Amino acid sequence: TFPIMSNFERDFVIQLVPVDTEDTMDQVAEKCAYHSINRRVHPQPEKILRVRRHEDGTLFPRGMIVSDAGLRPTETLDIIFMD
Amino acid sequence: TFPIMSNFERDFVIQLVPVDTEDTMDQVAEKCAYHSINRRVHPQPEKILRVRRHEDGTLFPRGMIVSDAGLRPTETLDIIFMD
Amino acid sequence: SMLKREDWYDLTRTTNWTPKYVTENELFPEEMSGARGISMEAWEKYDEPYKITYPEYVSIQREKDSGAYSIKAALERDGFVDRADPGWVSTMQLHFGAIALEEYAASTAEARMARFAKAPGNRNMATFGMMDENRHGQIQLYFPYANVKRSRKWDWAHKAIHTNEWAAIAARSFFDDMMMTRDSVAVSIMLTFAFETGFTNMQFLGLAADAAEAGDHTFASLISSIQTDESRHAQQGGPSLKILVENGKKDEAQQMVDVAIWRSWKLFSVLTGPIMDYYTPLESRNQSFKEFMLEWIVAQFERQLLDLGLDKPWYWDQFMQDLDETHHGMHLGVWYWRPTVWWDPAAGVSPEEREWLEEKYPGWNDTWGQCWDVITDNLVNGKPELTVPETLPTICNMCNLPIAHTPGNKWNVKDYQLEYEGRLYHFGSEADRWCFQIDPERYKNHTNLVDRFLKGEIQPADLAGALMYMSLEPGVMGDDAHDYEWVKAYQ
Amino acid sequence: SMLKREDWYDLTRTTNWTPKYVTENELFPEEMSGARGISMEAWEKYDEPYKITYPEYVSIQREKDSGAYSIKAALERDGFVDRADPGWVSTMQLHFGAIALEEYAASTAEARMARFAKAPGNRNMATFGMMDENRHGQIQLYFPYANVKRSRKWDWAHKAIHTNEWAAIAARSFFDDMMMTRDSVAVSIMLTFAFETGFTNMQFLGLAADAAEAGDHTFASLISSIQTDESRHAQQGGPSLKILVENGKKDEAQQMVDVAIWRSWKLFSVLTGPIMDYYTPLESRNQSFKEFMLEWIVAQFERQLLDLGLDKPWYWDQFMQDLDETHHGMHLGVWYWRPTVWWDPAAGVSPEEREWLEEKYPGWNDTWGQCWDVITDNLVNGKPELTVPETLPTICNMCNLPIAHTPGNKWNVKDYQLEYEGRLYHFGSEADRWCFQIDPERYKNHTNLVDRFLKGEIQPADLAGALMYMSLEPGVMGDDAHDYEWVKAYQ
Amino acid sequence: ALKPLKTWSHLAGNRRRPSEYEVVSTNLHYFTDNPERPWELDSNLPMQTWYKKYCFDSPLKHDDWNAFRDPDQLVYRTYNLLQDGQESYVQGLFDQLNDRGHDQMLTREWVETLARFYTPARYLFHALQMGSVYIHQIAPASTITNCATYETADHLRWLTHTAYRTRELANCYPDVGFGKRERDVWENDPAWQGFRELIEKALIAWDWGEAFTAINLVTKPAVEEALLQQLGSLAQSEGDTLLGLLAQAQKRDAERHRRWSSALVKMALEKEGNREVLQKWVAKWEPLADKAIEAYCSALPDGENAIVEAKSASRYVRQMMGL
Amino acid sequence: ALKPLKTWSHLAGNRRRPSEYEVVSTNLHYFTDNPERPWELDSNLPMQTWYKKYCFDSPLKHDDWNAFRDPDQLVYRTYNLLQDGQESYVQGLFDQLNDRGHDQMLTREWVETLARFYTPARYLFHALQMGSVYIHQIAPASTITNCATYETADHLRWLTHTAYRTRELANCYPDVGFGKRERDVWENDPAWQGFRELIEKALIAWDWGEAFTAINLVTKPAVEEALLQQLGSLAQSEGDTLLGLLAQAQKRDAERHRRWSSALVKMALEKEGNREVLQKWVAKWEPLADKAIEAYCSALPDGENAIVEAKSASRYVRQMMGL
Ligand SMILES: Oc1ccc(Br)cc1
Ligand SMILES: Oc1ccc(Br)cc1
Ligand SMILES: Oc1ccc(Br)cc1
Ligand SMILES: Oc1ccc(Br)cc1
Ligand SMILES: Oc1ccc(Br)cc1
Ligand SMILES: Oc1ccc(Br)cc1
Ligand SMILES: Oc1ccc(Br)cc1
Ligand SMILES: Oc1ccc(Br)cc1
Ligand SMILES: Oc1ccc(Br)cc1
Ligand SMILES: Oc1ccc(Br)cc1
Ligand SMILES: Oc1ccc(Br)cc1
Ligand SMILES: Oc1ccc(Br)cc1
Ligand SMILES: [Fe+3]
Ligand SMILES: [Fe+3]
Ligand SMILES: [Fe+3]
Ligand SMILES: [Fe+3]
Ligand SMILES: [O-]
Ligand SMILES: [O-]
Repeated sequence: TFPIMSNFERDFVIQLVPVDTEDTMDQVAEKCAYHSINRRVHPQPEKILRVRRHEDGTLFPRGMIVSDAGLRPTETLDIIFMD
Repeated sequence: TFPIMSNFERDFVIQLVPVDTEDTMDQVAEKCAYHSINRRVHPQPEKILRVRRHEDGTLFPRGMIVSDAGLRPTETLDIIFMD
Repeated sequence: SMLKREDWYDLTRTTNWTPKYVTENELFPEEMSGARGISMEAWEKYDEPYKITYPEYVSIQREKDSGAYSIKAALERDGFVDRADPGWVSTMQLHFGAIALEEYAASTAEARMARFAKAPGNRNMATFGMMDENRHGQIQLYFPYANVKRSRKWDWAHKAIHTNEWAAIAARSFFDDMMMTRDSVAVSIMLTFAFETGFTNMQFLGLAADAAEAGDHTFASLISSIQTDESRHAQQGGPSLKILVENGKKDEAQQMVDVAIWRSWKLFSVLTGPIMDYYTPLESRNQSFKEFMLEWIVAQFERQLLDLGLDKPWYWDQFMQDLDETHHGMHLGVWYWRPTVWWDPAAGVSPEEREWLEEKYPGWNDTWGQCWDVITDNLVNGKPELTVPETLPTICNMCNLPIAHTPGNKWNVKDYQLEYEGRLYHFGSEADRWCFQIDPERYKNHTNLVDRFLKGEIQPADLAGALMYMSLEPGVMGDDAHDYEWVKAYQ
Repeated sequence: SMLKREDWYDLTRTTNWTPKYVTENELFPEEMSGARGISMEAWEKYDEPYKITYPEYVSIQREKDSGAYSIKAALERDGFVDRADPGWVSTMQLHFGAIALEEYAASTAEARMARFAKAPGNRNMATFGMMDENRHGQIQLYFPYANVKRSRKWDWAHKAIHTNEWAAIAARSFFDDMMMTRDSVAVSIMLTFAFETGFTNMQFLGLAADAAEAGDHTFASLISSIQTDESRHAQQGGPSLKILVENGKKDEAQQMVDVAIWRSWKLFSVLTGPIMDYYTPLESRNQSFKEFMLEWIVAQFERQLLDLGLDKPWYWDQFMQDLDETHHGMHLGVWYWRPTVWWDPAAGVSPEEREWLEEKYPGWNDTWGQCWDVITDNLVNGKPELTVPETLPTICNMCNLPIAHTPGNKWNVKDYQLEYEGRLYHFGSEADRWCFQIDPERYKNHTNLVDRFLKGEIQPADLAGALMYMSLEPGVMGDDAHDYEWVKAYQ
Repeated sequence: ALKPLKTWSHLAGNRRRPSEYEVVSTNLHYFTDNPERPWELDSNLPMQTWYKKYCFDSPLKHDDWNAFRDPDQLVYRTYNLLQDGQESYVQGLFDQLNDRGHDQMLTREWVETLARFYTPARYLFHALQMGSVYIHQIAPASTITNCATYETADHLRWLTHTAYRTRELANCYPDVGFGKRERDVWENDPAWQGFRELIEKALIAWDWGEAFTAINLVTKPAVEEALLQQLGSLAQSEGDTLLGLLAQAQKRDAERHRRWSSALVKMALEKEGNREVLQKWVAKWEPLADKAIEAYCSALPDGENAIVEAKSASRYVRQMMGL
Repeated sequence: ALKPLKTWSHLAGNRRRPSEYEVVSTNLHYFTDNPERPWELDSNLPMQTWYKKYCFDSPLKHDDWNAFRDPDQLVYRTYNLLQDGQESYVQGLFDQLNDRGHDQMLTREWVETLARFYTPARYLFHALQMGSVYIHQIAPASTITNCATYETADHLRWLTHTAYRTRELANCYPDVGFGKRERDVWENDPAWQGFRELIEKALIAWDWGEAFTAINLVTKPAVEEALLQQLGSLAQSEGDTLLGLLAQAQKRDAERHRRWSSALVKMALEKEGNREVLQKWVAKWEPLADKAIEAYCSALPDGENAIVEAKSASRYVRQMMGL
């Protein structure tokens, strides 16, 4: 249980998203996608979702867990389509 | 040229009708029918039109001429369907 | 602090005095005053039930105009008149042309009482009445004025009574007889009691309501405001009536009422009847002209006449029946002669409408429906030239209205002629002829449109000449309101 | 006879004096007065360009209300609100709920100047300003009051600012910052000049015009009348600005204007943008929100700022661009979160509308049209549960509005974060964050809806709890204006 | 086909856009359309004869009376707005002087003076009311009539002020006979017989032209100078602030009446022969006015001087109109 | 789902149908919704502290200030209607007394008296204007604030009457210094220092409760008795009808202010302890009022007597409120 803001690609507004301090970026993006995908964003199974810090644009590994990325509570994060 | 008012049967209002001092009632009725028949009254060839004084209801012959019926200028006259 | 109105009101009307340097009759000539033998002291019993003083007057009326003129200006550049039903637009042009200047003329009718009534209270109330009518005339010239650029027909709000168009002659025949040429007491009886209290007060109320339904809030507000002023002066006839009955003048009073009410009815049947029974859309028809009359005019007259110890008019039984036809003729007459009026008459004889007319009126199609049957066919069978006239309709010498009654199967059109001193008169009713006989010297040498035509006063003596004589020209000349759109229904 | 206003006007504002029994600073505390080193004598140069005196005031305003209240009453039992487009009805409920009580609160903003401005002329004009706002607040409570029986949403005309519904918090965040918590001079700059002269004066004009198009003459008249009062007090900022520039305070003046204008813009983009670009029917769309802004707001600000020797805001270039998106986000945000506001947001994304949006905005469908593409499909494919939220949108700590920017292909949504003393703040724009940094002690411990949620102040801590915390319940909770009627278009 | 105009057809051809005043007040009477038979009835009715003799056959002539325009351009709407204001002022005077007990500090002498010279004016003012309301119904044009309409309302207003004040006086001095004796004073006090004979005879001058002259040019100026100016000046000197200011208030209406009366005379003089007609009428009625002023003012303090001032001031009104 | 009501939700539960007054004036302030943080910003801003200390922490307490109702029930619409009428009356007095040259018949002595005791009041009336406008922005309820709003407009009205009259006096007596010396008189004439010290100190009493008391219950009655009653009575005796009646006109506003002030005090006394609080404040300010009356009235003719009447009349205002 840790708060962060979700700035989903192709969306139109950042949202408050609850994630656990153990989720891997892949899981975070999964949770965020719930508040974005199929709501106001066309899915893209062909591609894979990644999560990077918004302040500096640091791309985070797919298997990196919330507990290691440091992150400040409320930290804004970008979820983008990649490979 | 003599004035009279026409109260055509089945019509809805009396009208000013110019007739000559020699017309036979048949001709008078003919002139009056012009200001009534096919305007707001269905014709009736099957029957014949007659002209009687409105004040007393005196029926006038078919061949009687305006000059003999006496008549006061403006005199009102009824034109009715008969046999 | 200030006094209560009741403590000083009587002094505002304690103005009679005993003339000395001139005689009472000189100061109050009978032809203008009409004291009718009743003495100054006796007339002083006059006591208007609705009282008002100058400061109160100018304050209330200032507010009424603020609102009315404010409504008008707010909805000004909205142009409702444009996108409004041709039946309504036509209704207004008819109202204004027939009433504006007569409203104003009434200010002189009131002025007649303000100067010559022997009753002090009547004199003051008549002064306020004078101001009321001055208002109505002006406000009902100011309002239509906004539409002069949309059609010349609107210019008639001011010109109508200045012409010899038949309806104009009809309007003047009534008004001049009721309020402009009668002595003071007679005016309070015939105009304030018989006509304003008896017809216009409730009429304007319905007009305002109907105008509201139509969606014309400008015209609605206009009539609503003006109507609230009516009672203030309409009240002047009752008191005069009591004084006459109170004294030995019950009969004299009786016929002024008889005469005045009939004449008001005649003019009423041509200007109001056609309106709520034909120009008004079907889905906006509350009650019928007959219903409306019985429930808002007929009843009151009976109540009123009762309280003043007066008898119902001798013609009352006949009058009650005519509610089933008179306004039907008047309508057909106006639509048929549509090019001779300044507004567009509406046929109002579509399928639905024609049945509506049947529900409200028993056996309408068997009488009136007949004439309309024909006319509709000619329009279906491309023969429009047979729906307009080529002659003048016989005119009633009293109401100066066309003599027309029941048509079709139940035919009954009659003409109550009368010969007086080497001349033949025509009346469209028994009452109309009566009004003449009870006082010949008052109508004797007058002449209706036909009388003038027959005397050579209309020249050229043909259709075009008559049109030009009535001051009518294309553009203002009437024609079917909905441009015959109602025919596509019968193929 | 009477004097000409010019001969005695100066005496009405010749009221400053040299305090003796208390000190100037005691009588005029800086936190309330804001003389900023500028002396009493220097402030006396203040000279309002629009002058008016008491008798003139009460006379003119008496007339304005007579008309307005007269219009309302005339059209009262007409129930236009009923048969009116849901987009309009929704527009009014939004206007009233957000403005009524703030209008009233402004009366205290004016009162702030009436008491503490060192400029005598500002003090008197502020007294009239005080009365103007007292009027606006009352008249805009009296008017919606007529609709309390049609829907509880109308009760919000009075309740909104008393709740913690997000828009309410947004409204208060702005107003309290601009007019309620600033010293006298600051108020004249930020409220009268920056906001009233810069936005509301022309805005109300368009609202009145649009309300007229809609056919709501009651609301049209309401806004028209109120708008005519604006200039009278909106004028108070210019003179203060000259005095500050005239002296050594051009910079201090500069940023109050910078700050005030941006904040006015932010709140403006959510309450006006969506209105003329989506809630307004297509056949009634004069110009676009972007067009309207450039031609009636942008230009004037440039002219104004020029005459007062002030520079255009540093953020002006960015501000000019945002006219191409900000109000688009705000809209989508409100419609998506539709159940969290007291009015029914209109989608305004039908086929025709969507193209209209393309003509006015280049590549709309490639960005905004995207999100709407999805949402429309879910509604076509019976999945309405995916058009509403299940979480809180991140909130800008300054404007307390959702942080949203360009979507779709040209994605660009950004978040201008900032960390100050062991806490992380979020701003939906560079200007928003700037407003914070130029004066932290003023916003420091405040907290937006999210901050409160995360601190455990919203309980239960779920959707239902947040709704109850914002005082919202079914009946007032928002939903699509046209009940999704616009979907049948996409099958 | 006829094309729509920018204004009423009878106003088309005008140079400047017609004003509200012109739009609602011009060419309204229709009885002047046919001088042979003014009303739509028998040409021999008494009222046909009345208008032909007293309106149409008046020696005061002009070819287009409808051209007359009120210098004040009064309209019903503007009349009420104007007078509502003035009445608010008068209401203030009555209510607030009452509040300060103004009536109780009036001398006994002055009260008796009011009973004889002030309260009976209710009869004179109503007579003026009847006088001008007759002008209304007999003038040849609607713009002329309206000026008469409004002046008539003003006379009723003067009557009203007087009735109210009389009640207040009766309350404060129930022994004097306020409200109960006015008629007897008006009919029997030598001080009033001058005015009484003047208006009674003037009230039976049916020619619209002579009516206008006898009432607006001769009687009214006489009544205004004697009552409003002389007695009003006396009220001031006796410390009766209320009456002093009430008189000044009513003078404003009197001034308006002189203004339109002046304009009508000016228009009349455009036609050769009308000046002589007017002067002959003035020569006929001036003598009764002199007697009115003499009988009324002689009885007031400083009488002979008041008489001279009133005669002089009333005559000046006519001189400035070219007579 | 929520059902629509017949009135605002906060007024539901009422017995009688809410009046216009109640509909547009009740429960409008929102800064009282959160006493911890009145405004939607940082809780430490100076204005947060100002309201918490001067509005919320006032010793004059009550649990539902929003319950207060103006006995006169003034609303913006009715205020204008009411005052427009009164201003029409005042316009009459100025315009028509001017017409009769009222100013030229004033004695030289009286004119100098006006220069010292009348025209400088423009400063005192504006101070009252500032005084009540502060009450507006610090009171705990909107119905209380509006009473302050309207009283503020009235003080501006008094200021305005004074500025106008001062111009007229300067025109008629350009040597006296009308319009040019008022400030010096207000600041240096011993006759005014009493009032000046009173309002200057009162103007810095920020507690809404003490402000209401110092201004509406102590200073205003003192100002009204000294200026409107005493000097106004003197104006009357000196034949200055204009000022005499102007004073009476303004007293009507003063009476309205006393009426709502009286109602607020009555509501306050519902809670035990408030009477003591009010009296303590009155005991604090009454002394400065006495000095104001003494310094002003002592300088007028019949001074000692005027002082006694004013002290007596102003105190009576508070006694009838239960103190
Ligand atoms: O459209 C309408 C026509 C006439 C009347 Br009456 C009312 C409405
Ligand atoms: O609108 C109208 C006014 C008066 C009559 Br009569 C008829 C119709
Ligand atoms: O209901 C009514 C509508 C119009 C007229 Br005209 C009269 C009555
Ligand atoms: O010849 C005529 C035709 C029609 C009319 Br209407 C009058 C005369
Ligand atoms: O229907 C409408 C909605 C909004 C506006 Br703004 C105007 C008309
Ligand atoms: O109607 C409105 C008033 C003010 C603002 Br800000 C936005 C919309
Ligand atoms: O044109 C406009 C319509 C509505 C608003 Br809110 C502002 C401007
Ligand atoms: O759990 C939540 C769902 C929606 C909102 Br909005 C807030 C909290
Ligand atoms: O005309 C009047 C005006 C005010 C009063 Br109070 C009385 C009469
Ligand atoms: O201008 C004036 C009008 C009437 C009188 Br009396 C005096 C002066
Ligand atoms: O307040 C005022 C009212 C009337 C005049 Br004149 C001057 C001032
Ligand atoms: O009622 C009154 C109000 C104020 C003063 Br001062 C005198 C009397
Ligand atoms: Fe009328
Ligand atoms: Fe009438
Ligand atoms: Fe405002
Ligand atoms: Fe404003
Ligand atoms: O009427
Ligand atoms: O405003």
